[PDB]
Amino acid sequence: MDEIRIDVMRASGPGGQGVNTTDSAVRVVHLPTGIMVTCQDSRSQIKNREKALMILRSRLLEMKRAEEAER
Amino acid sequence: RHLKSGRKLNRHSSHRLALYRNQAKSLLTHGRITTTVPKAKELRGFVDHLIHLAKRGDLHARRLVLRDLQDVKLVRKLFDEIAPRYRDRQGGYTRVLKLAERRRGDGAPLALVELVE
Amino acid sequence: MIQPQTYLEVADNTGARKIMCIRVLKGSNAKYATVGDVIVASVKEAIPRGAVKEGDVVKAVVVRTKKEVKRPDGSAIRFDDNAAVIINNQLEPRGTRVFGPVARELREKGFMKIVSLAPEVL
Amino acid sequence: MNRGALIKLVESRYVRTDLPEFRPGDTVRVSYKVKEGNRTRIQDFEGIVIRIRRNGFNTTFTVRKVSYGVGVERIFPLHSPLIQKIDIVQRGRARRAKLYFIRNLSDREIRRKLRADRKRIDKDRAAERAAKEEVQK
Amino acid sequence: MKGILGVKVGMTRIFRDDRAVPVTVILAGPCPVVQRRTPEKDGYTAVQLGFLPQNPKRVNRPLKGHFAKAGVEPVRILREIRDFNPEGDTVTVEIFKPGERVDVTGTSKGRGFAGVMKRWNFAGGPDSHGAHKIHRHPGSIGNRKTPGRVYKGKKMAGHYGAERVTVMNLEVVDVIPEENLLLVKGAVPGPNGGLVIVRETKKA
Amino acid sequence: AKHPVPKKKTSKARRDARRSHHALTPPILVPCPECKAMKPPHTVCPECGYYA
RNA sequence: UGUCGGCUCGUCGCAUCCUGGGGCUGAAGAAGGUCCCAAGGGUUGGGCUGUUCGCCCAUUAAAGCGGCACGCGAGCUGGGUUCAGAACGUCGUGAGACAGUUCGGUCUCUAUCCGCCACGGGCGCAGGAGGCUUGAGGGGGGCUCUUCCUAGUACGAGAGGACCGGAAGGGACGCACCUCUGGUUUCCCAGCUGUCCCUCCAGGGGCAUAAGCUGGGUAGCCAUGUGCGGAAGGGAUAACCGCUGAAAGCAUCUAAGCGGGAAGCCCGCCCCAAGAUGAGGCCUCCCACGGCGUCAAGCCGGUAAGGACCCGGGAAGACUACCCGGUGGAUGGGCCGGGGGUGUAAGCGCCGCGAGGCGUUGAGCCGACCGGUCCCAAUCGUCCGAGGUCU
RNA sequence: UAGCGAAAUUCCUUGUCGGGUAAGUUCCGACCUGCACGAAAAGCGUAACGACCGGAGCGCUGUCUCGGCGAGGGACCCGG
Ligand SMILES: [Mg+2]
Ligand SMILES: [Mg+2]
Ligand SMILES: [Mg+2]
Ligand SMILES: [Mg+2]
Ligand SMILES: [Mg+2]
Ligand SMILES: [Mg+2]
Ligand SMILES: [Mg+2]
Ligand SMILES: [Mg+2]
Ligand SMILES: [Mg+2]
Ligand SMILES: [Mg+2]
Ligand SMILES: [Mg+2]
Ligand SMILES: [Mg+2]
Ligand SMILES: [Mg+2]
Ligand SMILES: [Mg+2]
Ligand SMILES: [Mg+2]
Ligand SMILES: [Mg+2]
Ligand SMILES: [Mg+2]
Ligand SMILES: [Mg+2]
Ligand SMILES: [Mg+2]
Ligand SMILES: [Mg+2]
Ligand SMILES: [Mg+2]
Ligand SMILES: [Mg+2]
Ligand SMILES: [Mg+2]
Ligand SMILES: [Mg+2]
Ligand SMILES: [Mg+2]
Ligand SMILES: [Mg+2]
Ligand SMILES: [Mg+2]
Ligand SMILES: [Mg+2]
Ligand SMILES: [Mg+2]
Ligand SMILES: [Mg+2]
Ligand SMILES: [Mg+2]
Ligand SMILES: [Mg+2]
Ligand SMILES: [Mg+2]
Ligand SMILES: [Mg+2]
Ligand SMILES: [Mg+2]
Ligand SMILES: [Mg+2]
Ligand SMILES: [Mg+2]
Ligand SMILES: [Mg+2]
Ligand SMILES: [Mg+2]
Ligand SMILES: [Mg+2]
Ligand SMILES: [Mg+2]
Ligand SMILES: [Mg+2]
Ligand SMILES: [Mg+2]
Ligand SMILES: [Mg+2]
Ligand SMILES: [Mg+2]
Ligand SMILES: [Mg+2]
Ligand SMILES: [Mg+2]
Ligand SMILES: [Mg+2]
Ligand SMILES: [Mg+2]
Ligand SMILES: [Mg+2]
Ligand SMILES: [Mg+2]
Ligand SMILES: [Mg+2]
Ligand SMILES: [Mg+2]
Ligand SMILES: [Mg+2]
Ligand SMILES: [Mg+2]
Ligand SMILES: [Mg+2]
Ligand SMILES: [Mg+2]
Ligand SMILES: [Mg+2]
Ligand SMILES: [Mg+2]
Ligand SMILES: [Mg+2]
Ligand SMILES: [Mg+2]
Ligand SMILES: [Mg+2]
Ligand SMILES: [Mg+2]
Ligand SMILES: [Mg+2]
Ligand SMILES: [Mg+2]
Ligand SMILES: [Mg+2]
Ligand SMILES: [Mg+2]
Ligand SMILES: [Mg+2]
Ligand SMILES: [Mg+2]
Ligand SMILES: [Mg+2]
Ligand SMILES: [Mg+2]
Ligand SMILES: [Mg+2]
Ligand SMILES: [Mg+2]
Ligand SMILES: [Mg+2]
Ligand SMILES: [Mg+2]
Ligand SMILES: [Mg+2]
Ligand SMILES: [Mg+2]
Ligand SMILES: [Mg+2]
Ligand SMILES: [Mg+2]
Ligand SMILES: [Mg+2]
Ligand SMILES: [Mg+2]
Ligand SMILES: [Mg+2]
Ligand SMILES: [Mg+2]
Ligand SMILES: [Mg+2]
Ligand SMILES: [Mg+2]
Ligand SMILES: [Mg+2]
Ligand SMILES: [Mg+2]
Ligand SMILES: [Mg+2]
Ligand SMILES: [Mg+2]
Ligand SMILES: [Mg+2]
Ligand SMILES: [Mg+2]
Ligand SMILES: [Mg+2]
Ligand SMILES: [Mg+2]
Ligand SMILES: [Mg+2]
Ligand SMILES: [Mg+2]
Ligand SMILES: [Mg+2]
Ligand SMILES: [Mg+2]
Ligand SMILES: [Mg+2]
Ligand SMILES: [Mg+2]
Ligand SMILES: [Mg+2]
Ligand SMILES: [Mg+2]
Ligand SMILES: [Mg+2]
Ligand SMILES: [Mg+2]
Ligand SMILES: [Mg+2]
Ligand SMILES: [Mg+2]
Ligand SMILES: [Mg+2]
Ligand SMILES: [Mg+2]
Ligand SMILES: [Mg+2]
Ligand SMILES: [Mg+2]
Ligand SMILES: [Mg+2]
Ligand SMILES: [Mg+2]
Ligand SMILES: [Mg+2]
Ligand SMILES: [Mg+2]
Ligand SMILES: [Mg+2]
Ligand SMILES: [Mg+2]
Ligand SMILES: [Mg+2]
Ligand SMILES: [Mg+2]
Ligand SMILES: [Mg+2]
Ligand SMILES: [Mg+2]
Ligand SMILES: [Mg+2]
Ligand SMILES: [Mg+2]
Ligand SMILES: [Mg+2]
Ligand SMILES: [Mg+2]
Ligand SMILES: [Mg+2]
Ligand SMILES: [Mg+2]
Ligand SMILES: [Mg+2]
Ligand SMILES: [Mg+2]
Ligand SMILES: [Mg+2]
Ligand SMILES: [Mg+2]
Ligand SMILES: [Mg+2]
Ligand SMILES: [Mg+2]
Ligand SMILES: [Mg+2]
Ligand SMILES: [Mg+2]
Ligand SMILES: [Mg+2]
Ligand SMILES: [Mg+2]
Ligand SMILES: [Mg+2]
Repeated sequence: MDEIRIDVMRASGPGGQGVNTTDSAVRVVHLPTGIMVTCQDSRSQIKNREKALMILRSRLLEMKRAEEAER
Repeated sequence: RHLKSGRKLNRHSSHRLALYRNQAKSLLTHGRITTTVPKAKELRGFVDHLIHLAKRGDLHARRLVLRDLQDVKLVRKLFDEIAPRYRDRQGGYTRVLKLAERRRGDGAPLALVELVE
Repeated sequence: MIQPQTYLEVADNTGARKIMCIRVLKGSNAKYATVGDVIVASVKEAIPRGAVKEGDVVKAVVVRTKKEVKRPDGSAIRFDDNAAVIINNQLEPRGTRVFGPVARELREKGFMKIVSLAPEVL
Repeated sequence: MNRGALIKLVESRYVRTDLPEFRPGDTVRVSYKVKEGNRTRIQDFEGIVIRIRRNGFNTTFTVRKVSYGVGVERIFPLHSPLIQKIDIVQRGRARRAKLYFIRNLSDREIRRKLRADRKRIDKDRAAERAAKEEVQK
Repeated sequence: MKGILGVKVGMTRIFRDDRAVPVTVILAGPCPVVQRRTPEKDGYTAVQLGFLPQNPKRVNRPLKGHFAKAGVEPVRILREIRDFNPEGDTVTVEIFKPGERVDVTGTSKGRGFAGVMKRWNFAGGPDSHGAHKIHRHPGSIGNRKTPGRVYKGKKMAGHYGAERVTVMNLEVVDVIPEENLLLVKGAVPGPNGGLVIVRETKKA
Repeated sequence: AKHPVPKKKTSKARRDARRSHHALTPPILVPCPECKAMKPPHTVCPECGYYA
């Protein structure tokens, strides 16, 4: 986590005067690698944060399994 | 702000211009003319010029006053009666006087542009 | 005056022909640049297989401006167009022969290397 | 205090009358006291007159010329203490005041557009070589 | 603390040694002392300096007595100069030497009821996409309910200019005593005829 | 009818107060060289005349 | 109780991004790390996207975070979202539906009150009146980089590279100004077209804008243009360095006391300012009631010093105020001289079949700038206005 | 199935690669991993034609750096 920067902001798309104010679209980024993943489909930040992170995990994994098996 | 310039005028170029010319023609026709305070003050300067320009002679000066006043008969008079009368009267060829009246409806301050004598 | 997005001609033979000013190198937030100043710019066109090709982000020093330069001695001088010379971080022209007049201002900036190759040091 | 003018004209003791006539539409070269690296020189400037801005003192004039493909113009304070010698070379027809229009077509037409003022041409060459013989004997 | 009155007469440019320098022309005619107020007689040190002559009939005011109190030709204007009791009965341009820097206070030109943009050189507004209603308009001024008011002194349009402006460290150029003239470094407040004062700047 | 709308009916007390300086100012007249009629300063007059 | 983002205007916080100072360092020096002090000021232009966000280019001393209804729609925008149309994927037998996309889609001339920016009227200031002032209190302003000198010295194997003291230049920003450069300059000057007219030719006007088009332009206003500002310096102080120094024989920067020390604070600079009803001070000018009021509290017509009205007029100005002038006069206007702009008038003569060309000619025309002169016009006169309480 | 395909359809998504630019969530070429194309609620394509929607370039310009001046109709003062 210490190398994973979490950024929040106003979602994009329909949602009435809700979406306009109620932001909380999560977007994470792995500083050392510079690979960010974002998500703004759910109505709740945390719900998205969980996705974002866990997804990143999946990304990095295959990136590690990539080089690991590459060697 | 920017009245550092010369005088003042209402309407628009063409208009105000024709205005001066008209009040000039009329003025040199009757001598004693009544209008508003400003219209007079400004008209005063304009006319005097034409008179002094008429104080001259050469037909060039003539044709020059023919740019403002169109009536050849009128300008003709200027170089015959008007100009000579004011011989040796350099500057101030006309007089402006305040009138006590006040045009009804708009409360306009009338005046008089009198040909000095 | 030369600002970003400005097209300058090329007074030298660095191969470049026209370059657009990407930025003016000066104080934190400059606003303009005149003869003698140096600016980051991009080559928008250049001679075939020149020393520098289209899209090369180089630093260059102004040599001529359309905006007349004021002289401390009341004098004034204005050019027909705006051009410069691609330079090195060493502040020396990447190319040699630099045709087209320059200015005496370039002299007080240390670009004598330029002025020596500049025929008309006006 | 009614000398608003003369006052400005008093400090105006920097005047200079060692300067010939020249109306827009005639080429002329001026030797300017231009300082080199550290020394002083007189870089010659050979061009035609475009602008002449008369305003009593500090009344300047401009001179544009062709230089190795580029056109360069220069505005000179008329009574500048750095104008060594302003020399006339050729006078021509004006028919204008500020003739920037030459910028447009600076070609062999700019020559037939700016004629040769034989009027001043005669007066010049004549008065020169005529008054010379007078200063002689 | 040198101090002498004068009026802006105009400005052109001279040539120092071989360089051009724009300069302003002030006129510092003789300014007769009128009242050397000491701390005993008041509380501060100063001098009343007169100026232009006068039609003795216009000054029928008690000013007559004040003038006679020091015995001087009825001047037109007279102000004070804090901390400055020199000598003689009159100050002149001899006070300033070509090289000393001076402070000149004047009355800026009145720009009448000037617009915000003209006044505080604002930004204005979009000339294109935006509604032709706010081109030269301050736009916003405050916040919502909090604070609910306006910060006192908020830059707004209105009558601007025609006030007391002090320019500083203008170097004294060529001064000609032969006519009570004085030359300075150009940029001087007030029109061509405004009453200005010239003092001693504070470099150190 | 639009945004610009008064909030309360200006008290009849404030109204009059407002019109404080609203009062007029009598014209200016002086005796004339001709009759005793009172001409406006720097002006001629009907049923009076002038000179020069 | 109008909802994103943008624009405009900001202001406040400090948990400081920069510049300021300082402690420790795994601090040689440079450069940096971390913590403390410290908002006064500053805190860029651009590519992509409705975006906020972020990514990127180029630079930067730095490209701070956050509050103000995630400030600001009676200031603006309307790309987004948030109606009707339409469509694709899509779920639904369907009608329809979708924090799933796509194209389009009406933001309302008048401000009463508070508040804020400007300006005036009234009274007040225990006499009247003119000029000049005091500074309580408040406002403004507070930025910074770069080269070189000291010295390539101290430090260092080397490459590098200091403190401190001094100089020069530049950016952004503020104030003011028109000398210069540059802009506008609505009739200042000229050229040109179509046409209608004066008057047939020449010459000349209107109209083609609210200038017909074009070439150029003083004064004025003005920035791209010019000048000048941040500072010095005194004082107190922050974190901190240190002194004398006991509690506590030693020790200790503190517990008494004392010194040094911040872009910060107070003062200094600039601007307002005695409605500072706590109405300040100075210099000068005019002075008695002349009559009722027994007293006390007041009134009345005339006055003084002096002011007001009116008039000509102003780089001052919406209005008003401000400012000079008002025949004991240059206030404006006209006229003359000049500066200035335009760029050989008109007429006549000469050359050419002719359009035209040459001379007369730097001619004519000529707004504001600078100055002169009483030809015109500020004629004349009216009102107000202490006579100053008590001990 | 053909054909087409991060598409008026692709949630993850600014997919990845190439091109255009100094820099390109848009744009164009391409791959296929098609959340959610697909053959008459037609599939793929197509000269010409749209005040249709997107991208780029040239020319040019007060759109912008950034604003300044000027004209006129209001606003402002007086009389109704
Ligand atoms: Mg919906
Ligand atoms: Mg909100
Ligand atoms: Mg919410
Ligand atoms: Mg909520
Ligand atoms: Mg969902
Ligand atoms: Mg005005
Ligand atoms: Mg017209
Ligand atoms: Mg005139
Ligand atoms: Mg290419
Ligand atoms: Mg060099
Ligand atoms: Mg050479
Ligand atoms: Mg050479
Ligand atoms: Mg001299
Ligand atoms: Mg000379
Ligand atoms: Mg040829
Ligand atoms: Mg103005
Ligand atoms: Mg301005
Ligand atoms: Mg300003
Ligand atoms: Mg601002
Ligand atoms: Mg703007
Ligand atoms: Mg609109
Ligand atoms: Mg609309
Ligand atoms: Mg509207
Ligand atoms: Mg609101
Ligand atoms: Mg009542
Ligand atoms: Mg009444
Ligand atoms: Mg702002
Ligand atoms: Mg430090
Ligand atoms: Mg440190
Ligand atoms: Mg050390
Ligand atoms: Mg080390
Ligand atoms: Mg502050
Ligand atoms: Mg932008
Ligand atoms: Mg763009
Ligand atoms: Mg683009
Ligand atoms: Mg976009
Ligand atoms: Mg954007
Ligand atoms: Mg991002
Ligand atoms: Mg970068
Ligand atoms: Mg904020
Ligand atoms: Mg909001
Ligand atoms: Mg809002
Ligand atoms: Mg709105
Ligand atoms: Mg909004
Ligand atoms: Mg609101
Ligand atoms: Mg719309
Ligand atoms: Mg859109
Ligand atoms: Mg939509
Ligand atoms: Mg179905
Ligand atoms: Mg849309
Ligand atoms: Mg839309
Ligand atoms: Mg309307
Ligand atoms: Mg109001
Ligand atoms: Mg107060
Ligand atoms: Mg104070
Ligand atoms: Mg060494
Ligand atoms: Mg050594
Ligand atoms: Mg060694
Ligand atoms: Mg050693
Ligand atoms: Mg050594
Ligand atoms: Mg070395
Ligand atoms: Mg060190
Ligand atoms: Mg330098
Ligand atoms: Mg100027
Ligand atoms: Mg100019
Ligand atoms: Mg004309
Ligand atoms: Mg015309
Ligand atoms: Mg015609
Ligand atoms: Mg007709
Ligand atoms: Mg002819
Ligand atoms: Mg004809
Ligand atoms: Mg007509
Ligand atoms: Mg007709
Ligand atoms: Mg015409
Ligand atoms: Mg017509
Ligand atoms: Mg018409
Ligand atoms: Mg024109
Ligand atoms: Mg022009
Ligand atoms: Mg001008
Ligand atoms: Mg204006
Ligand atoms: Mg500027
Ligand atoms: Mg400083
Ligand atoms: Mg500086
Ligand atoms: Mg200090
Ligand atoms: Mg110790
Ligand atoms: Mg002890
Ligand atoms: Mg101890
Ligand atoms: Mg210790
Ligand atoms: Mg303790
Ligand atoms: Mg300090
Ligand atoms: Mg200090
Ligand atoms: Mg203070
Ligand atoms: Mg009595
Ligand atoms: Mg009493
Ligand atoms: Mg009065
Ligand atoms: Mg008076
Ligand atoms: Mg009088
Ligand atoms: Mg006069
Ligand atoms: Mg006059
Ligand atoms: Mg006049
Ligand atoms: Mg001239
Ligand atoms: Mg001729
Ligand atoms: Mg002949
Ligand atoms: Mg022939
Ligand atoms: Mg002919
Ligand atoms: Mg004419
Ligand atoms: Mg003249
Ligand atoms: Mg007289
Ligand atoms: Mg006379
Ligand atoms: Mg009375
Ligand atoms: Mg009385
Ligand atoms: Mg008594
Ligand atoms: Mg007693
Ligand atoms: Mg594709
Ligand atoms: Mg998406
Ligand atoms: Mg992408
Ligand atoms: Mg790939
Ligand atoms: Mg790509
Ligand atoms: Mg690419
Ligand atoms: Mg590329
Ligand atoms: Mg582009
Ligand atoms: Mg790319
Ligand atoms: Mg394949
Ligand atoms: Mg299906
Ligand atoms: Mg389908
Ligand atoms: Mg199907
Ligand atoms: Mg089917
Ligand atoms: Mg298709
Ligand atoms: Mg097609
Ligand atoms: Mg159709
Ligand atoms: Mg269509
Ligand atoms: Mg605009
Ligand atoms: Mg205007
Ligand atoms: Mg206007
Ligand atoms: Mg108007
Ligand atoms: Mg009315």
